[PDB]
Amino acid sequence: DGYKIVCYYTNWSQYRTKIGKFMPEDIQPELCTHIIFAFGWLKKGKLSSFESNDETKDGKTGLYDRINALKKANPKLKTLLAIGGWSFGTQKFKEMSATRYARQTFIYSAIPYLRDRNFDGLDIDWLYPKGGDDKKNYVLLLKELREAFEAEAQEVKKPRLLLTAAVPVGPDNIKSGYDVPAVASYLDFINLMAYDFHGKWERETGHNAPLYAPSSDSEWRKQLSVDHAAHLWVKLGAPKEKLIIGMPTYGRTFTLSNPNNFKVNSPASGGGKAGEYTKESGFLAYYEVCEILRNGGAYVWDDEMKVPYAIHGDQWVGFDDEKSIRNKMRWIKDNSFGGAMVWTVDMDDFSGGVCGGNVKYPLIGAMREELRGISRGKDAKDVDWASVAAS
Ligand SMILES: CC(=O)N[C@@H]1[C@@H](O)[C@H](O[C@@H]2O[C@H](CO)[C@@H](O[C@@H]3O[C@H](CO)[C@@H](O[C@@H]4O[C@H](CO)[C@@H](O[C@@H]5O[C@H](CO)[C@@H](O[C@@H]6O[C@H](CO)[C@@H](O)[C@H](O)[C@H]6NC(C)=O)[C@H](O)[C@H]5NC(C)=O)[C@H](O)[C@H]4NC(C)=O)[C@H](O)[C@H]3NC(C)=O)[C@H](O)[C@H]2NC(C)=O)[C@@H](CO)O[C@H]1O
Repeated sequence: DGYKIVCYYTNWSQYRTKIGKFMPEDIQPELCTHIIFAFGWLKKGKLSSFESNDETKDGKTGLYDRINALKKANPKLKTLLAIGGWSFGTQKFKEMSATRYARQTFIYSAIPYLRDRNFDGLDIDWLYPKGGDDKKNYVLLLKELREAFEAEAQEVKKPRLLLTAAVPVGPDNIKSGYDVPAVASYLDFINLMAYDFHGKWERETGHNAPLYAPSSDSEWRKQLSVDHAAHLWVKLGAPKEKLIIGMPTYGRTFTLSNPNNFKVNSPASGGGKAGEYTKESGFLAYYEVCEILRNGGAYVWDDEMKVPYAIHGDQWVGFDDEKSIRNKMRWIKDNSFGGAMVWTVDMDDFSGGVCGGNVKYPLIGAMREELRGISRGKDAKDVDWASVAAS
């Protein structure tokens, strides 16, 4: 194939208002190599629909089909259905993976659920397995998924269902839940969630996803970087080419205790203000940060972490822009990784009119440029935030 651009689509972006309202049709069919639908759900231990909107029933197409319709314009595109995520909790996953009967019950529900809806594979987003029991059962679930997927592919003579998983970057989390060598052997590839290294759960300011940890940081702290985390999965037994490194189209926000101290690892009095469209304190969509910059926000590039943050009053945002991204893509190329994962496709300037470069998908578009050599076309150019906004 080459390098992968795996984009996560979220079915709750449909509920956003004005510039943030996102429908599947807002995805260019050749933007990504894989689209992962977030999320499916679990019910009675079986793969089920999150809510009716995703399913098509009344002769009105649901979100599943509206997504998978993208494969008509681009046959080479692959779609997966992801189950889990944060809001899903762990308890249901523990119970599903507990016994072989519990697992197989899930597995044999999943395969027809996926085929009947024209999905090409399955993404397991259990956050996270924890303890020695989960560590074993997590592996068992992946193994038995792989086995069955394989068997089915041969019986029905179709290309095999893909099996993937989103996995964490917190060293603690990893050690405690993931038999990495085996976990990787059964997955087709690995979505490394190289983000949420820092957030409103901390009394300090920190970047959502630095490539390298600052000098300001503590040595134990220094472990928190996209570079350390990724190399840590290779060290534990993961194949380089199965690692798809996560890239955030969102930023984690803070409120400065004192707006005069706006440097990274400054004291913060809690999370930053909610975005107007995302409506959740502690983060903003990249297009929501563009608005801040284009309305008096100051921009700062941290040449240590190779990522930027922005400030407006006592509001502090760590994010990724085209400069931050590209540098990362080169990093991927350099370390020979599988490609890029993107959380999310719906929080990039998908419309083209917000950040101001008049280019749809400036970020993921730049990932596809660097990794797969496909121009954003025309004369589109990175917005040069430095000059554009105050310091
Ligand atoms: C005690 C202490 O100090 N502990 C520290 C420890 O916490 C630190 O470690 C860090 O911890 C934090 C939280 O404790 C971790 O944060 C979680 O990180 C995971 C990834 O590992 C995130 O999950 C994936 O990433 C995306 C991005 O967040 C997730 O997207 C979220 O998904 C949820 C639901 O799935 C969305 O909820 C939706 O909210 C909207 C808005 O209101 C609502 O309308 C929707 O209805 C609702 N969803 C539904 C289904 O209804 C949420 O919006 C979205 N976030 C977005 C879009 O920005 C997604 O779940 C995961 N992706 C895939 C793929 O599965 C998780 O979100 C995140 N949680 C929180 C609360 O932040 C962090 O990962 C962890 N990092 C590290 C490095 O450890 C450590 C380090 O400082 O120190 C300890 O001391």
